[PDB]
Order: sequence, then structure tokens, then C-alpha cells
Amino acid sequence: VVNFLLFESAVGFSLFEVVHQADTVGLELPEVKDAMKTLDKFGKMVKLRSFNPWTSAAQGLEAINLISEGIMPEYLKSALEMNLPQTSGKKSKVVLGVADKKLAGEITAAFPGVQCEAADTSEVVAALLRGIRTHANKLHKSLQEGDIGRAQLGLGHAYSRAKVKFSVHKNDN
Amino acid sequence: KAELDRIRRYKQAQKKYGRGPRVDIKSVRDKKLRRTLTNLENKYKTAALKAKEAEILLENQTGFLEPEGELERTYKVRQDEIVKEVAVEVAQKKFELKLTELGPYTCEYSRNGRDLILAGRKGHVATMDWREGKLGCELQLGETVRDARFLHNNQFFAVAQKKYVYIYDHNGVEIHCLRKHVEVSHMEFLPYHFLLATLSISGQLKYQDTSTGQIVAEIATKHGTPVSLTQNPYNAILHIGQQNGTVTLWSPNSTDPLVKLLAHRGPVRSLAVDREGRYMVSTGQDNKMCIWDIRNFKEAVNSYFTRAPATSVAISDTGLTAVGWGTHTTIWKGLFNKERPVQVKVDSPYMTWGGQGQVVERVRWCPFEDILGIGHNEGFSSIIVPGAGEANYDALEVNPFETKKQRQEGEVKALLNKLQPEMIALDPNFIGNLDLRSEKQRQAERDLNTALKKYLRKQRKKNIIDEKRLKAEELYRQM
Amino acid sequence: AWVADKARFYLERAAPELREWEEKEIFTKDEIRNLVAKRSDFEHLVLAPGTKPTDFLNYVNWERSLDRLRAKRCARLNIRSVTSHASQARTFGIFERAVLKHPGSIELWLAYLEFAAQVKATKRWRRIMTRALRLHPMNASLWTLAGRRAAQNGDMQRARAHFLRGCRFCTREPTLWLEYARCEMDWLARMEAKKPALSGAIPIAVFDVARKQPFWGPAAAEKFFDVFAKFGHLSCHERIISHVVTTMQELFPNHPCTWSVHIRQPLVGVDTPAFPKALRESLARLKAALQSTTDRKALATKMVAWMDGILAIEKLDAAIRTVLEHTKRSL
Amino acid sequence: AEKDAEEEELEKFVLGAKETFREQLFR
Amino acid sequence: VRKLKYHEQKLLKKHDFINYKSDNNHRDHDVIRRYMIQKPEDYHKYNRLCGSLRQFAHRL
Amino acid sequence: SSLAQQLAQIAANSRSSFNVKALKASHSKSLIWEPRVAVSQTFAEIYSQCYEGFKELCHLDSRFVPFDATLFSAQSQEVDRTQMTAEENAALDKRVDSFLHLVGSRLRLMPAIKAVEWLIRRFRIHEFNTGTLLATFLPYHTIPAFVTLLSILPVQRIPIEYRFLDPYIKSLTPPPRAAIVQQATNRPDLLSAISRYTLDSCRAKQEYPGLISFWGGIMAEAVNGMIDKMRSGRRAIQL
Amino acid sequence: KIKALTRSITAQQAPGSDVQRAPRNLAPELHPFERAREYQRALNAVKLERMFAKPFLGQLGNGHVQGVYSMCKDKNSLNCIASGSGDGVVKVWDLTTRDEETWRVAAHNNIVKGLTFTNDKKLLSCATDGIKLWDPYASPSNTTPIATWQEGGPYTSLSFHRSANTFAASSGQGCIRIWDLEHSTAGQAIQWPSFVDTITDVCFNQVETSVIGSVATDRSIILFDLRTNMPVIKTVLHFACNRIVFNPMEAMNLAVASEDHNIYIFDARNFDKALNIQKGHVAAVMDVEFSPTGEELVSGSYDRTIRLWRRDAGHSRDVYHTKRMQRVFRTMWTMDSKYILTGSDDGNVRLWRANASERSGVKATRQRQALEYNNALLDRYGHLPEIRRIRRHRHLPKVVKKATEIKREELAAIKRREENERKHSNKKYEKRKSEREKAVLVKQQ
Repeated sequence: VVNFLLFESAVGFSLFEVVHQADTVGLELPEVKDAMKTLDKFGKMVKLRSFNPWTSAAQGLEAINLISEGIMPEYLKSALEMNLPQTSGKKSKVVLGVADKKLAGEITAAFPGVQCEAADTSEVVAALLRGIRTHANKLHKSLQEGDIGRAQLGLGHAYSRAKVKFSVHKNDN
Repeated sequence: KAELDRIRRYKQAQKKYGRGPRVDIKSVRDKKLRRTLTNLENKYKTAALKAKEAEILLENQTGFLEPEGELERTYKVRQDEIVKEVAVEVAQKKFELKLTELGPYTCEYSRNGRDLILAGRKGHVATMDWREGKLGCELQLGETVRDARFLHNNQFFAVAQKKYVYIYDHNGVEIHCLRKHVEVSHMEFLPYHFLLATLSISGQLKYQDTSTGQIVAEIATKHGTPVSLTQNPYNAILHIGQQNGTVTLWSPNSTDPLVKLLAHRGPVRSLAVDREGRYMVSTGQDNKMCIWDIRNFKEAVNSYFTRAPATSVAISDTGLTAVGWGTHTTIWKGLFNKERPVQVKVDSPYMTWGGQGQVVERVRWCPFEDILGIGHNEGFSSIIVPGAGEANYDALEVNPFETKKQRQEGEVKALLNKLQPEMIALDPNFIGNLDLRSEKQRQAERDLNTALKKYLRKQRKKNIIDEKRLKAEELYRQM
Repeated sequence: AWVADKARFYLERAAPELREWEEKEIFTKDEIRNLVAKRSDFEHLVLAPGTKPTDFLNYVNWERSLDRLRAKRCARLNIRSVTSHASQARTFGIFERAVLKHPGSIELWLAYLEFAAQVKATKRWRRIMTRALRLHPMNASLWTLAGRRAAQNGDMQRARAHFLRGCRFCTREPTLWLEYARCEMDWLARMEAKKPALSGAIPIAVFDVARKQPFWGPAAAEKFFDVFAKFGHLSCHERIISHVVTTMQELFPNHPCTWSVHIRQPLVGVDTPAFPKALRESLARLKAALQSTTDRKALATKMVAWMDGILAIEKLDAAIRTVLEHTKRSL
Repeated sequence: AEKDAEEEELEKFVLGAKETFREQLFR
Repeated sequence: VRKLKYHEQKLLKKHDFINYKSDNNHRDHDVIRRYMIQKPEDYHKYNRLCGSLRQFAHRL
Repeated sequence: SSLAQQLAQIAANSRSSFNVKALKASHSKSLIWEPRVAVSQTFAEIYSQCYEGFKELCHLDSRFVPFDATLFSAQSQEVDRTQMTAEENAALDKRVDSFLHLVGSRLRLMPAIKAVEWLIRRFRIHEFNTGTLLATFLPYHTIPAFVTLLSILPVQRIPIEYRFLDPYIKSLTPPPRAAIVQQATNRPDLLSAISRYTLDSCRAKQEYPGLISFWGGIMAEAVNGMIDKMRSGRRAIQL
Repeated sequence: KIKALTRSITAQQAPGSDVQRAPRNLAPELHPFERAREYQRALNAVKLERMFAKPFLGQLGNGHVQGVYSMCKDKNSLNCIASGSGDGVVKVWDLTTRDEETWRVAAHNNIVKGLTFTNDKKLLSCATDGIKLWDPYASPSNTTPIATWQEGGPYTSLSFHRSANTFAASSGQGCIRIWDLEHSTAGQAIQWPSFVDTITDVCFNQVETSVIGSVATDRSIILFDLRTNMPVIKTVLHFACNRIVFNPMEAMNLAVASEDHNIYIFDARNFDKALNIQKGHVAAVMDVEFSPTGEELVSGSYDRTIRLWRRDAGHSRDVYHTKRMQRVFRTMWTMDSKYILTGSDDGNVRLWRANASERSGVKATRQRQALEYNNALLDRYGHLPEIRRIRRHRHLPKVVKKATEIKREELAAIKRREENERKHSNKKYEKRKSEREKAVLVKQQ
């Protein structure tokens, strides 16, 4: 049973709040797969709760080079402090759904009241984040300034160049 | 008090939308049945109340005309005065088609009033969209034409030729001819069942299912050629009107007539019946017309007189009626009010169309506009009359502006909810009532000096001795 | 598009209020037909596929003006039985499906907050403010609206909650930091006028944490001083101003903003014999600043802007006024 | 008159002004 | 009428507006159209004559 | 097909639309907006844009202030011309003819074209006042606004005198002065209609030098061609 | 004062919008044949649900080798199933990936009679060997158990507590014995004082904790209070009961699946009469399980049938069968209360659905409104003859049909013999004892 879920993309990270959660026994069923296909039957499942864009491409570069290595960033901790109900897990918990297992462990260690479900382990949150990645252009378009294609393009170039150190020994042009 | 309006609102909604008296919750002896029936009575009460409260969102207004002065009267109002005083989108609809050389014409609208078909006697059958002014079809057919009729849509129509009926597509390409229906003089299409009911000149009435294509029940009306035929829109029973002067009520589930309302001394010339199924006005060859309550089967008022044997009569979506006699039609307003328990006679007609030498063959109401189409020997003439026409239609049942997608979806839903022809009776809401004989037999198999002389008179004739008769003989000996 | 079947519910919900208005003598039947047609056109425009926040705001404005018109007419016809609660409920419904459809429009979020604050709905206002802050966390205007209304209510702990999460998020621009220092010193002035707090160390702590932010410029610290210099009638105001000046002097030694705060420091709570005394002190600082080695065009533009601010006040002497003009003209 | 000008402005905005449109036509 | 869906066709198995079973596979229409008969009455007159001829052969 | 002829005359004389596609086409006919946008436009959007245009026109010239009360009214958002009687329709025709005589001088300007677009899209002047609208756009027969008006005009609604414009409606090009002058020498009705329009304007003192030069040039060339036609050499025929 | 009704097409579409406006008038003059059109829609709804009644969904993995004689869900999780076969191998399945098993072990020698999940993550299994405990979810897979128990006679079934780490094992010595994990070794043996026959099934009441029901081959049901460790009440029925179960929403109601081909719904406070008697089977009932909503029942029988029941019905809502399904031993819901699972004697665990014609997933509003409208319409007009015969027609296999015809003949013959003995004996002057009262032979404490 999922309550909220994180979703990080190149323009920023947004957390959705699930209402009418997905059936977990009939996940391999054709009617439920068609529901995950169609936006008119998956937007009933997800409702956009919060959005945090980057301030700059330097912050987006730091975001990938923290998230891919596993460690969560301070502004992700900030937005989770802002959006999640402040609890400690003694009598009531909040189930968050995240894509990566190391990020799950760190969010659970930073917030003791938030139980995280990784998409690498749990098939329900895997199918649910898969549907959000499918329809991610239309779920954000009311506050998607511009597009996502050039943002992903420039951010993949910046991430690859920071990993490779390309400009310091490419000079022949 | 202030709650008097509340009690009046509930009485009015229980009258209109209640569809029944009420369930008596005090006589229920079971406890769970009592609380579930109290729950059901609360839900049905708020159902009728919310329907009455949501009758405010109706958009349009019913048209009318009322005389101002004490000398001015409503039947002296000219069509030029109506056209001058009325709006232009409805003053456009008052036209006149001048078709002279091809017989007296016969008008029939589609049941949304989009397209009308008019058929001459000598063959000229045309199908037009009379507001947009385009004709969908026009064809000549040669031989005579008894009656033309639209089917469920304006796609198919059906024409009664000199021998058979023929049904045609939208372009006029003849789909097929029906050979079982020979010499058809009258036709009527049940809209909710998909039956097409044809009276021949021989007096045989055949119901053909239009959707599947098999004739359901050939009834032979045993007496005479029929003079007229109409169709109750509430029961889907057929009021045919004979030549000895009775109208008979027919249904495909019986070879005898359901009732026979005795009527005018001569043959009845025309019939009409309300869309709520309340009242029927008939015009006879003896110059009288008279109206009947149908739910009680008695005559409502005295016979009005028409000054000629009325060729047609057609009553509107509201209370108006057009009775078309000789060469000019007259429209009456208040013949049968629904609210009054005892009806009163109307002194003067509502309005009269002129007699200028064109003999009226058939009058029809356009089903949702406030006009009236008269088909006469000079062609078709549409006049505008303000009081008529249902102002507020329901877009789910029948729509005057139905698009192509809405027409396709509505035709498929009407095909899926076509009613079987055995669901036709005098009261159309009987489905689910008790079989009292079967219930008495079920309860039996669960719980398990003036007549006893005619008993022996009937049982001395068999001549089976049958020990109950031996006991009856000993009883008669003791008496 | 099932929009007809979708708007049928909202029209059938608005029907019994129209029945009450028709059974009273408040709206006549033709006017109620006009209300039915206008609400029907508005609902079939609102629930359409391609819609807009201006369309939702036009419907909100029409329903709210209908409530105001019926209030005027009810007071004129002297009825007290008719209530505005159904109209407020349906206006909240319009706004809730508005913020469902277009959550990324701050004009519609602020119109929702203005409506909920105007018809006395404080708890509902706080919930709407939380949802708006979750959707637009980088919006300094929403954060200051939340913090200032919680301070205006007086829940200073909730105002600090909103403001510290806001300064955690909005670190590109100085705006929310300046507004937080303004709100904390306004709380300090409220604590003084009610007569820790005796030290007033919180704007110094705000400055010390703001020293390492991505907006930390000398112009930003001058904006901090221009916020602090208002409402000087306090206790530790000289402590705060002196700490700002020694911070700017130890960090940006020869900037024209630091020379400007060296000019305009000793005029904290002056309005009056202490006014021209501190003016002569500040003008000595200003003349030393003008002759000193600093970007004189930048410092002169700062001083002619501050001197327009000086010339905006009456009740001064003409010799001082004309020597301000004489020192202005050669810059 | 017994109506405020603000009330007549709200009546012209909310309820419509069809009667005064016909009055402005027939002059 | 639109093309019927799966469940709509299964409920209207015996339905078509165009060809009934009384239309006899539109043999009348096909023969009239092929041989340019300008009267369907002339088709059915020829057909009832051929039917009387075939019952004479049957009684022979 | 005498019945098809009678029904064709009825359908041409009819004025209000009676099916949904006809309403959508008649609402789609506009001057400014393309048809794909002009189908989906309510009468509040059109009134907002065209009332900005009329505000500019009423700030230019002083004498548009009665039309501010009668034609461009917030109540005149809602009035359907086909639902009023014959005398209401005739008084509306008089008001429209007065506005068109008034607006003919400034018709090259986009405020005046927005005002004419309001009249066209609300009161359907291109269908109900085709004579006065076509005559007031005739002195501007070299402009793209005249090309657009010629595009949105119904064919059978044009008067008989202006039926030279049919090839210029079939191929959307502005008609030349040679075509207008040649039809003026051939038909007396077109010359009488142009002269009646400009004299009915000049009696109301709403003249402008473009209209005066237009009428003077076309009546001069039309009387020239008319004399060259009337010359016959036979005495009684030339008399 | 002339005025006629003018309809613009603005009443159908406002210009500038694609919304087809649909004005509605609810007056009954416009809508004829209300009851007849609704009857036709109800008949269409019955024929539609008989067409789209397609209940078989799948089969978990390759199955077992010999038949599935025990299986148990995880009542905390939603996709954790386990099943122990007849050759003594148990498998733990994950319902999200039904392609292969998650964890299997050659557990015992004999058949696996009982099986359960603990509340932490571990699972327990009975046999005639003795019960064992495994950790099926560990980062190395371990085949070896981490606890075993042999003393206490031959065990037959398990049942775990709802909250704590307590569980009760029904043995064959006439006792149940109760362990608490992590601080008990031999457990506490609760028994009826002089009891010999084996206790077949055991079931903790999940609603009311510390109330344990059990059936025994004395054709009897027995209760147990765990708070004061003693038996409570014992009633002898007429035939042997195969399995007891409790209602997960009503704490006091229980159901016994019994060799009388029958399900008896009892009240635990008053064992005088059965609250309900579900009678639809042909061979003996092997397993019964309440839905987690507490309003429906599954019964797997000893012939080849699964029967789905409402709680107040008394007759079958659905019957499921298959030529490949050999016998049925254990049927249980998933915690969705939408799908049921069937452990057969063919070695197969099959996944069926309850509400056989109702598809899952997210529905659009005009889709689920059509389905809810059809269900309400069948609730009203479901008793009319055409609608009744089409909604009751279901294809049964030839053996089950022939044997239920034989059972109807034998029951009618027995009723005729009893009625003739009543009409010609001295029992005529007595009140007819109701059948729910005849369901219980004796009750004792």
C-alpha cells in the first residue's frame, strides 16, 4: 500500500500522491496493463502533489552526480521535509515509493517514519513509476516550462562530460 | 405555516413523478422487511422530490397566444399577423410547396421532425429536410401510393404501392419489397418495438419486425375493410377504426379485439390518440367527433360536431388538436385537460386555417416545433401555430438536432433495447406483477341448495358416475 | 468528452437554491431562466477539454457577484431566511476543480487564497496554502504570504515554520530572506511594544547564515541593511546595524555599498536637535567617502538616489537643502 | 428608484441587460 | 447503423436491415438489374408463371 | 422539377439556420479570424475584441456615441436578429445603414474593420444588409478587406445589380475598376445604386473624399460609355 | 400576444465549443415503456454476464508433482502464498511473478497436512514427522529448517495468531497445543478432558483474539479460550466436519465444511441451531474460506468443483470446474477479496476470480456506471422467468450433473418416507422441527 511516490526527472523532482492504488495480484493482467497504458485510466491513480525544479544546470549536474552515486541531496531532503507529514514510526508510518534501493535506505534513515519501497524490489511501485515515466510529459504540462527533450539532452551531455573530463583533453577542432 | 409549500410540493411530485400510490409501511409485519421498505420509501420520496426540483433547469418556453381585448378572439388571427409578430427563425418555417399534377399529397414527419416525407397519390414520393431546405430523395414510382411512412430514422422509409409495401434507403434506392403485405392501405410504425403494422384493404393486420425481418402475428380483423388506423404512443396498441362505426383496439398477442369502443353511426373517418395515452378523439362519417378517456374507457364529453366528415385528425405534443375536414382544418385547444376529473366542452376553436379550395388530405404536427403541416391536393402547406409543440425535449430519447455520431449510437441502443412484441398490453407496466393463479398453486403445494341441483343437471349428461356425484345424490335425497 | 453528463450534476445541485429563490419573491422567473442559462454556459465551458484559468476565474467572479447581488436584494426585500452557504460551497467546488485542472497557475492559487481569506475561512486557508506551497516551493511571494499571515494571526511558531522552510528552498534570490528578517524584527517590535528577545540575536543569526548563500553579494548585504534601517525605535538595533557594518567592512572593504553603509549608518532612529547633528556626522562620512578611493560614479549614483529619498521630506532648512543641491549637481 | 447604483451594476453584470438592450435599440 | 461491436453483434445475431429471409437473397433485384427489367411487377409475373409451369411438370 | 424549383426558392429565401452544420458554417464566416478559430468563439470573446475596436473608433470620431448605446451594447451581445418582428428588423436595418454610412470613411483602419466584424458576426449584416455593406465596401475594391468580404458573402444574397462579382468570388481576386465601370455602363441599376448610396450619405453629411472621387470617376466613365453606346446615327433612335 | 417557441442550435452546441449540449426532460410523457425497457435491459445484462463470465485466470508456475494437500496465504502481505504437496515438498510463491516459484524445499517425508505463515516473515509446516519452521525470505536461500518439533503426537493442522507470535497446532492425540515463538519450547497442551479422537482442523479467530475453534472426527466442534487455558463447549453434529473457519468481520460466526455435503454457518454464542445451511454439493466439502470482506464463501469440494456463495444465500452463486482439475482440496481468497486460489489433487494451484464477469483495473465512469446499473437492474428483475433461467444456467460436468440428479431423487424419496411416517404415525401431533435446528445432534459443556 503506497501513499506517496518520488519521481526524479531532468527538469526536477516531483512527488505524486496515489489515490485508488493499483491492484497487486492482477498486475500481469491485460485489463490492468491497458489501464496502465491509457492516460485517462492512470491519471485517476496518480495526482500531482509537489514539484521542485532545479535552479540551474549546475544544480541539476550535482543532482545526478549525487543520485546516481546513491546519496540523496539536501534539497531533496528539504522537499521531503516540506511535503511528507512529520512522523516517527512508532504508531503510524508513511509509505513512499522510490526508484532506487540505496535512495530508499537513505530516505528511511533520514526520516524514520517513512517506509520506502524500491522499484527494484517491489512490482507494484515498479509498475506505478513505470506508468508515470510513460505519461510524464502530460502529468507535468501545466507547470512544465518548455519541454523535457532539450533538458534531458543538455543534462545528459553535462553529466557525461563531467564523468569523462572531456573538454580538458579534447582540443583538435 | 411555512411548511405548507413543502407539503404542496410533495403532493405535486407524488402526483407527477411518483408512478404509484405508496408502499404501506405500517402493515409490514417483518422487522427487516419493515426497515428495508422504509429505506425504499425514503429513497423513492426523495427521487420524486429531486426530479420535481430539477424540473427548473428546463431551457425553452411553451409558446402561446392570448387575446387582449374583449372583442378580439383567438380564431380570428391571420397567419400574416402571426408571421409579423413572431421571430424570424420560426417565421422561416411557414412555407408552401406547390405540387399540382401528381395527386393529393400525404405528409409524415420523422419522429424528431428533421426530415419529412410527402407522397402524392399518383406516385410522387419525396423526402426532404424541410428546415435546411435540401431534399434527400425524390422518386416517381409509376403506380399509386397509399401511405408513406418513415421508419426508426430518416434513413429508411416505407411506401405502400398498389400491391405491396416497399422499404427504401436514404438515397431512394429500393432496399426491398414485402410480398406478404398485399394491398396495404394503412401503415403504422411502432417506434420502441421495431414492428411495422399494416392494414390491408381485406382487413388483415400484419406486424412485421423491421429489424430481424419476420412477420410476428398476422391478425385477421374478422369484420369489414378498415377505414382508419392510429397507434397509441403509450401502449403501442393499434386503434383501428371500422366501417360499422366502432373502433377496435388491437395487439399482436390476441386475435380478438382488446376492447371495442362503440362510436359514430356511420364509419369513423379518422382517429387520434394522446402521447400520454390519456384520450382519443375520433371523427365519424356522421358529422360528429368525440373524445374518450382511454385509461377508464368511457366518453369524456358530449360529441362535438364538425361541419364535414373530417378526413384527418392529429393531436399535438401539448393539448392542441388539428381536425382537418373538407378543405380547411381547425385547431382546438382544450378538449381534454389531464388535471380535470370531469371534462368541459370548448365553445370556440383555437384557430382556423383558411378554406381557399384545397381539399385537406392529411394534417400532421411537426413533433417538436410549433407548426402544423397540411398535405392537400395542391401540395404541402406548413402553417405556424404558437401553442403547440413540446418545448423541452429529452436528448436521450429523441433529438431534433442529432449529429451523425449521435444518430449511429442511438440507433444501436434502440436496436439493443427493442422490445419483444409479447410485451404489449393495455397497461404497459405489468412486467413483474404477480401470476395470481401460479402463486395460489405454489402456496397450496407448500402448505399441503340452489347450485347443487344445476350441478346434477350438468353432470347427468356425461354419463360418468364419478363418486362425488354419488355424494351429491345422497345430499339431494336428504334435501 | 462526457461534458453534458458531467455538468448535469452541478446544475442539478444548483437547482434547489433556485427553487427557494423562486418561491421567495427575490428573483423573478425570467431572471431565474437567465441564471440557469448563464450557469449552464459556464459549466459547459468549465468542464470542457481545452480550458483556461481565466475561464475558471470568470466563473468564480460570476458566482461571487451573484452572491453579492442576492445579498443586496435580500437586504432590500427584508428577508433573513436565505443564507449564502450554498453559494460559498459551490464556489469552493469551482476552485477545487480549478486547482485540480491547472495546479501550475499562481494567479489562480492566489485568487483561491484571496477568496478563502475573504469569506473568513482560516483553517481552509491554511490547507490551501499548504497545497500551494507544495506545488510552488520556489515562490517567494507564496512563502511570504504564508509567513506574514501566520504572523498577523500571531502564531509566530507557525510563521517561523513557513519562513524557515521557505529559506531552505528559495536560496537563489535574497527576497524571502529579507522578508524573514523583516518579520522577525517586526516580532521584536511587537515584543517591545507589549511592554532570547532581550538580546534579539535572531537577525544576526540570519545574517551569519546568509553570509554563505548563493546570492551573497555586497548589493544583497546592502539590501539587508536597507531592510534593517527601518523601524529603528528598538533596543538592540544599534547592535544589529553595527554588526552589519563590521561584517561588510571586514568582507567587502572598498565597495561602494560598504561606503554607503558607512555614510548612512548614524541616522538610525532620528526624525529635533539630534537630526542635524547626526546629519553633519553623516555628511562628514559622505565627504570622506567622496574623496576616498572608491568607484565614484557608483557611489554618486547611490548618493543621488538616497538624496532623492532625502528630498522627499519637508520640514528642513533652506541652507541645508541648497547645499544638498550643490553637492548633488557636480556628481 | 430604491436601488443602489452598485446594485444596478451587479444586476447588469450578473443577470443580463436584455431589456435595456431592446430599449437602446428602439430609439 | 455502425459496425456492431462484439457483444452488440452477439446480442443482435439475427439482425440486418438490408436482407431479410423474405427477400430471398435479393434474387428479384439481381435478376431485374442483370436483364434490365424495368418493372419488378414484370419479374414477379414471370416468376409466378414459371412456378405454375414447374408445378405442371411436378404433376406430370 | 417544378417542386425542386419552388423548394430552391424557399431555401434561398430562408434566413435562419435549421441544422447544426448550417449554424456552424454561418458562425464560421468572419472577417478577421480564420474559420478553424472562428467556429469556436462565443459572443463574449467577439464582443471584447470588437468593443476594443469600437472604443478606438469612438475615440477617433465623436458621432459614434449613439451606436455605443444601440448597436455595440452589452445587451446587444445577446439579441438574435431572426427572432424579432418585421418592424424591429426594419429599425435595426436603419441603424445598421446609418453606422455603415458613418464608418465608410475610416474603413482602411483596423478599429473600423473590427466594428464591421462585430456587425457581421452578431447581426449577420452580410446576409441581411448585403446592399449597404457591399456598397460601402465598393470604394475600397482594391484592398484585402474587400477580398475577405467578397469571400464571406453568400452568393444568392447579393442583389442583382452586383452580380458581376461572381467570378471574383469564385477566384478570390479584387475586381478592377474596368469591371465596375463596364457593368455600370451596361446596367442602369448598378449606377443608380452607387449614386443612391453616395447621395444618401451626402444628405446626412457623412461624405468623404474617397467616396466622392469614387462616385465622380465612375459616373463620369459610365456616362462616357453610355453616350458611346447611345449614339446611333438614326434620328429617332438617337432622340 | 403571440409568441412561438424558437429553438436555436445554440441549445445543442454553443458556438466556439465542441461540447454537445444534451438538454434533458425527465417528464414521464417523454419516456414510454419504463418497466418494459428496463426488463429488456436486465435481460441484456444477464446475457452479457453469461457471455463474459470467464473465471479462469491462471496457474501458479509448473505446479507440484503430486497433489496440493495444504496451502496458506500470508495475511499481512498481499502476494505471498505457500503450498505443500503430497510428496512432502513445499513451495513459496509470489503472486506478482507466477512464472516460477520463489522458494522450494523437500520439507518432510509424508504429505504436508498443515501449513501457515508467521507474522514476521517465516513459515511453519506440519506433517506426521512433526512441525518445522523455515525462513523463505533470506539473502542466502536455506533449505534447512531453523526449528523443529516432534513431541506432541501426530500433528494435523496449524493456525497462527493475528497479532502476537503465538500459534496453535492441532495434533492427533485429541489435544491442540499452543506455542509462543522465541520463549516457549514444548508449548501448552489444551485438551478436552477425556478426548481420544483426532482434532482435524484448528483456526484462530482473527477478530476476537484468544478464541480458538476446532473440529474433530467425533463429528464434533470444540471451542477454546486461550485466556483461561481450557476448552469451552463441544457440540456433536450428525456427520464429520472437515474444516472450521471464522468470519473476519463478525467475530462470533463460524462455518464448518462437513461430510454431509454441507456448510453450516453457526453462532458461537448459541450452538442450538445453524444460522445458515449452504447445500449445493455432490461429494464431500473439503475446504471452506470466508472472504476477507466477510460476506462470501469459497468451498472446494471432493468432486471437481469450487462453489462461490454469498453469506445469506443458501445456494450457489457460482460453480467453477475444469477437466484438468482432478480433485479440490484447499481453496482460499486473496486479500483483495477478488481472486480465489485452488490447490487441487493434480498438483496445481490455480488462480480463479470471484465475480467471474467483472473485470479488474481502473474503469471509466460511464463503464463502471453501466456495470453498477446492470447489477442493480438484475437485483430488481432477477426473479422473472426468462432472466431467471438464463442467470441460473451453468454447464456442469457430466458426473456432477448425474450425481446431483441422483441426490435430488434420493432426497425426495427420504422426504416422502418421512412425510408418510409423519402422516401415519404418532408424530403428527408435533411441530415440524426446522432444518437448521435439525443440523445439530447434541450440545454439551
